[PDB]
Amino acid sequence: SLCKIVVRREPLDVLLPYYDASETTVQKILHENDSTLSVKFLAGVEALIKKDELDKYKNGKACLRVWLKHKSGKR
Amino acid sequence: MKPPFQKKSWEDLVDCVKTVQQLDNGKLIAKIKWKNGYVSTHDNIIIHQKCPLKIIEYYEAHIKFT
Amino acid sequence: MKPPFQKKSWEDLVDCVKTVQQLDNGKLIAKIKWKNGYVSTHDNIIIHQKCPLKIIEYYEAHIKFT
Repeated sequence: SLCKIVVRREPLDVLLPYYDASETTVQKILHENDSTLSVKFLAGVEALIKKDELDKYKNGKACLRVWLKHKSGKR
Repeated sequence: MKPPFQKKSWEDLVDCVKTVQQLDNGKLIAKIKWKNGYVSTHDNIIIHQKCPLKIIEYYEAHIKFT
Repeated sequence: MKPPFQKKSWEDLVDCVKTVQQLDNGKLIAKIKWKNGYVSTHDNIIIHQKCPLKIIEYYEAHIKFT
């Protein structure tokens, strides 16, 4: 008996006018945790983010790109 | 009024999560109602860090078993 | 190997929530896989206290927009 969370779709402009798009600007990668990276966001929150989901956040793709170059020794 | 990021927890200041929706890039965002009447919308990762028990309450209010 | 019920957080010890199910009486229970490969079952109320981010991860993996 599978479990699911069933949410009625709403137009995004019910939500977005009250959304500060700057909050989750990625500022830096702080450390690793298994496959994830601990990141500092501009709003002043730290969180574990999956590497393949960093591109969902402002500056996440760019930050990951540089981190990968340092991690691999190309920088 | 700006969300108070200087506070480690928002559990006591938030009334409820009103809805969670999905952006085109697949990220989830959540609209929250504060106890003081204000509303704000955040990436879900923010809500996970500031008031996870409110979003758990919201998800469990929408749970369905097959 | 018993769960560390005295420890305030289990986030670092748990791999994932595998399932949430509802017992006849209505209670929700969560089956969790620990990072050591063991599995145990707990009232959701306990999981909210111990590893809320893990149950959030599970719920967000099973959101369906209608």
